[PDB]
Amino acid sequence: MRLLVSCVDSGSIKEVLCNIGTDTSVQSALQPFHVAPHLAEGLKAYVDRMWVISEDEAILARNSGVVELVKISKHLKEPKFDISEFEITSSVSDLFDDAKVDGFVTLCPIKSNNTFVAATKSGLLHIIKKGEDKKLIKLASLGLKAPVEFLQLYDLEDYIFAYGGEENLIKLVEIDSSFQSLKQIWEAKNVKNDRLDMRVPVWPMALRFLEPSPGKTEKGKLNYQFAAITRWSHLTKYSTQHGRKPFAQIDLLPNREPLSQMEVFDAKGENVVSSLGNFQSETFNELNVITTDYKKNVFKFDGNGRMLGKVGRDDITGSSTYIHVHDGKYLLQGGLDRYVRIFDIKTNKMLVKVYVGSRINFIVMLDDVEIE
Repeated sequence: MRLLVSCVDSGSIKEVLCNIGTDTSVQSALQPFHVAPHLAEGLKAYVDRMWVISEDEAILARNSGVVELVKISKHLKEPKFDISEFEITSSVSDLFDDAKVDGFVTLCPIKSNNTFVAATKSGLLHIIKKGEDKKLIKLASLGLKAPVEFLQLYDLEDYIFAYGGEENLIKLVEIDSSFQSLKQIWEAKNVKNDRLDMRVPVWPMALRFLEPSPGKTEKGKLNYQFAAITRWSHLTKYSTQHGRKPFAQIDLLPNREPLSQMEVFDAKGENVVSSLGNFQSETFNELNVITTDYKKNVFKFDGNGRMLGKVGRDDITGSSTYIHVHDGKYLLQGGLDRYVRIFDIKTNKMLVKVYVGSRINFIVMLDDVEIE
């Protein structure tokens, strides 16, 4: 299989080529065929996010406040296989507002489009297009309420997106197709005080949409369903037909153990999500998510908050900075302990473990082809 790993320590991207069963910590196991650095820009400009447009092209968003267009080419290496080369063809810069530490939380297509969104923690929503001259051009920079932990586009209809942050209630926003204007259409409410009559803090960290609620729907209310993971160990479930308060807020771990990330998954490894990771279902009872704490654990929960078991419990020793469910059956994992890992979703089995010599914050799987 072919992976790209964002190595923050060198501000670079490494291509990793290895077969299933690879484990660089066990010398008797399979070892990688190829690891090489690319586009090293230093700790001052490490990659925040990537999005692969095709096998020939990708787009990067760097912690220097720069979005780059990348051309990917293949070369025969001189056990036969090709290796990649990367050339930056266009870029857009000064996309941060540290004065309002900034970073890119979202980098994904808006919809034939050539148009992408790039959202910052400082509450900037940049719209960037690959024009006919094949150059990147910024179409707009819309302002949101800071701070922003996440921005999730809605791509499941049966443009709309949700965003939120520290003491920044979840908001649904409608943006015009000109990208020059947006309108807030919904804001969540906090839940009641707890058993000790104390205010429940608000800190949504990640959100995934579900399909609209079924049955007959009331006029005057939207019909959007979504679930969110909070920084206070909550699983919050929303249905706008019910109201602005969540219809359920569930404590996932004791003592409000902080959490980040939310990856939808099916227990048998089926691909049940949209291109942006939204759950293609209308029932919360089928929802399962993967999340991480700031210690070393990777947790799996069902829609009711039951812990379904940990991933790499005995192998992961550092905080899992990045997780991603790829095409239903793969879990990409990388974090502070500097090993890039691939797990099987259904069997929970670790398929790949490769030391990359740097902290990891993003991984993409270009293909899963075995090399022979």
